[PDB]
Amino acid sequence: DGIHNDHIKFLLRDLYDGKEENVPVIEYFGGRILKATDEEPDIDGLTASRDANKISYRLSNAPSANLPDVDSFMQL
Repeated sequence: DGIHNDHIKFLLRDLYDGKEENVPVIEYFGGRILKATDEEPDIDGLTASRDANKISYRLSNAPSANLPDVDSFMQL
């Protein structure tokens, strides 16, 4: 603990001005996010739509074989 806190304190004083307010905050400390400058779904077989009520994701019903990841699909 001590060795972690001397680090946050070292780190605060060094890049935050002692200002605890200058420290970003998140919901839960997990993975990082890849911020999109686009934010537009350029994916095959997938169509994307949205109101302020509902975001619609529909995968193609084409017999043909093309679809996004199981990974990409769970990012979105």
